[PDB]
Amino acid sequence: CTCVPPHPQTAFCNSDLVIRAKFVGTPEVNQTTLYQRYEIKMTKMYKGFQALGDAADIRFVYTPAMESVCGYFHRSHNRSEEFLIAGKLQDGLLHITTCSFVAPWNSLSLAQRRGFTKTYTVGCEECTVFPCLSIPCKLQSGTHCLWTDQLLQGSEKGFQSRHLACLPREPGLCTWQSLR
Repeated sequence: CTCVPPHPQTAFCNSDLVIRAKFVGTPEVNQTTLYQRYEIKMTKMYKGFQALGDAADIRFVYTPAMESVCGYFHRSHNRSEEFLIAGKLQDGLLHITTCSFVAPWNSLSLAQRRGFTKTYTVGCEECTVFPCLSIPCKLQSGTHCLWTDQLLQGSEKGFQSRHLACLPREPGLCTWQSLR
């Protein structure tokens, strides 16, 4: 697996569904697809809600069964804990990979919780979080925020990842702005 974890805002923008849920059993491997399936109890829906209403089932999430092909392998302290899951719909099922934003709700900063519930949506239209994985890294557009935190050891806990969003500032220009 060589996928690069996305910024929380990109995770939000690219996902079909964003929910909170408990993981409520051990995963079962499907022998035919070699997809692993996890049962969850959903508690809230923050994206997709408008399209599904209160009729929202969502009981299973799917992921490759091998680590080599980017499978999500669940690792929680509290077996009872709620997780933000940001997932894609494929062939009718909700899918995650190891590069999905999946994390204990209680582990998110207040800024990130605001992002997932209110604000990230503001940026999906115009702005893009652009990667900066190695030294010579370039900003190539006014509509881009450069994710320089990607150079840090723990980049998901970086200032940009954890407290900022890439939003319109002026016509044709996006900037990292404080969520709080």
